[PDB]
Amino acid sequence: SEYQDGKEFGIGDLVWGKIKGFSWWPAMVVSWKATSKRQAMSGMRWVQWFGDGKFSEVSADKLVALGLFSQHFNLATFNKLVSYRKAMYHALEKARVRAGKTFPSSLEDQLKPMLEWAHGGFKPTGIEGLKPN
Ligand SMILES: C[C@H](O)CN(C[C@H](C)O)C[C@H](C)O
Repeated sequence: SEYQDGKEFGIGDLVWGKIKGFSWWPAMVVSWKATSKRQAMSGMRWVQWFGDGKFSEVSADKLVALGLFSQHFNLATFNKLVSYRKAMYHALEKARVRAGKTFPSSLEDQLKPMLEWAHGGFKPTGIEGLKPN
């Protein structure tokens, strides 16, 4: 059906997506029917960006699994842009729920254990616990 071109990533997958002149940003792969636009060209994936809920058509080669977290987390962007910090909250919150993970109980101070768990490699489940369903 949709996204049957050999290439990686399917609907529901949490991803890092790279847009021109922007840091890697966290996203979720969605089906084209959620975007009110059009089917993705073969080799592309529709994604919805965490933090602003906007849709983009991105090459499957400009996406990586959000579980590869420390490799694409941009510490400088996290320090400069409040939107990037917001996007990290919603993205990692979704990772938490899927993982079966919970954290003891502000924004910075809520991010802290989420960031550490993500940077540390999503323990104990590892990246397998970020899958959809
Ligand atoms: C979170 C905000 O949408 C930031 N990016 C800039 C965009 C051009 O508005 C987009 C994408 C998430 O990389």
